[PDB]
Formats: sequence, structure tokens, C-alpha cells
Amino acid sequence: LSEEQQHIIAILLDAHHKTYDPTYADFRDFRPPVRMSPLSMLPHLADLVSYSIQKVIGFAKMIPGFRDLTSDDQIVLLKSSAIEVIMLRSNQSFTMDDMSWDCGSQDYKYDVTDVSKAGHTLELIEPLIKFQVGLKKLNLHEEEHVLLMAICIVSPDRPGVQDAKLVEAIQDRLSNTLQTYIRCRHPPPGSHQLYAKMIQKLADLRSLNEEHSKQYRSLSFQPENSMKLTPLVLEVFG
Amino acid sequence: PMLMNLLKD
Ligand SMILES: CCC(CC)(c1ccc(OC[C@H](O)C(C)(C)C)c(C)c1)c1ccc(O[C@@H](CO)CCO)c(C)c1
Repeated sequence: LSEEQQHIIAILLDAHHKTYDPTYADFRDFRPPVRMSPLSMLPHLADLVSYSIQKVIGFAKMIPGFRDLTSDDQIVLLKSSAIEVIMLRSNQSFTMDDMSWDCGSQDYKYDVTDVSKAGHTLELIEPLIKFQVGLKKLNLHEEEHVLLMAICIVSPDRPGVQDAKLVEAIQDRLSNTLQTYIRCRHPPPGSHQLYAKMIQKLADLRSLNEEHSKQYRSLSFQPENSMKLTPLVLEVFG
Repeated sequence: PMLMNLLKD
């Protein structure tokens, strides 16, 4: 790892620590989970997602190179990646003990039923769980995890990106930092084809993004559902 | 709107 690559990693780790609270303190402020419209978990999960978008923005701002992109390109990258980075960053609370996201409260332990009660079907939910499990099984170090989120966000192939050459240059610098980290630090057998496996997770995220988008488009078209969404969610997923 | 305003600078 070069001095620059070490600095990239330190910046990303700090950014994550500043935008991911592992105590889940802020969750009391969300509208309450209702588990008893049948979309009873829509308000709570809308608030959780809206909060998560704010954190992804805060993280992206710190990725080296990101703020040198035009405003338009920064916006395109964030609107297109937000759901994906949310899925990635949620892996940190995900637990293979019961295939749930454990966020420090009995009622903030989210399961497949919860996501269905925000309007989603198993067409999204089952691949989502498979994704979380596969990702957990990679046993990523925190450095690998934050690099992967950064690479996800800085993707030159997102629809509407203007300066794809600059976005690619930034992404390749992050990708090379990741490959060097794996070579230098990740022990066998976990390191074997790790970079490839991580790149595959990015491809899996594109598929989950497409399905989430389709389902979101449908559920949000119902004014009773849309009225329960936050302005930020409406804008970012719109 | 909200995104642009947050990213402004
Ligand atoms: C990504 C997994 C999940 C699981 C509950 C989720 C939430 C809402 C969803 O859909 C929402 C609907 O699409 C709408 C918008 C209609 C309400 C979908 C598909 C999935 C989730 C999201 C953020 C989050 O916080 C994490 C990640 O930020 C921090 C703690 O780990 C945790 C712990 C879980």
C-alpha cells in the first residue's frame, strides 16, 4: 500500500465511522414499527431508509475525488447508487443467526416479513437475503467494506453520467487500493478470488437495484403510500 | 433539490 492508498483507506474508514452509528440511537426518532393499509411497516422503513440516504450522502462526500466531479455527476451517482449502498452498509447489522438485521432493539430487529410489510415481494426480498448472506460469507475487513461502498458509488456506467472518464479514473484508483489491500493483508483461503467475488457483489447490486426500482415505482404511485414517504426518499428514488 | 443543495459547493 502506497502512502496515497493508505490515506484513501484512512479517509474512508473515518467517513464510515462518522456516518454509521453502531449504537442505533437515532432509531427512537423514526415513526414506529407496526407489525400487527396492510403496509404497516412502510412509515418506519421509510424513515430508516431516509436516515440511511443522509448517511450515504455524508459518506460519498468524503470519497477522494468525489467532490471534484460536477454537481450534476455527483447527483447522478448518488441517486443511482443510494439503494445499493444502503443494501451494502446494512450488512453490518445483518446476522446469519436468523437472517435478520439486528439494530440494537427487539423491535429494531428487521426480518423478511418486515420488508414485505413495506410493500415488497419475495422477488426482491429473497435475492436480497441471498445477497446479505453471500456478502457476510466474504468476511470482509472494514477496509474492504468501505472501499466496496466507495467503488459502488463512483461507477462510470450509471445512466446520465457526463464525465465518465473522470468517474472511471476515480473508481480505478479505489479498485487498485482494494486489490493492493487484499494482496497485502487478506489471508488465504478467504483471499482467493476475493476481488472477483466483490465485483460480482456489485453486479448482484445492479439486479437488486432494478427490482427495487420496479417495486418502488409501483408502490409509490399509490397516493396513500406516497404520502407516508419522506421528501428525501421521494426525490432520491424518484 | 435536496441532494443538489446538500452537495453545493
Ligand atoms: C436494506 C435492508 C433493509 C431491511 C429492513 C430494507 C429497508 C427498506 C426497504 O425498502 C423500503 C421501501 O422501498 C420504501 C422506500 C417504500 C419504504 C428494503 C427493500 C430493505 C434495511 C435498510 C436500511 C437499514 O439501515 C442500515 C443501512 O443504512 C443501517 C443499520 O445497519 C437496515 C438495517 C435494513
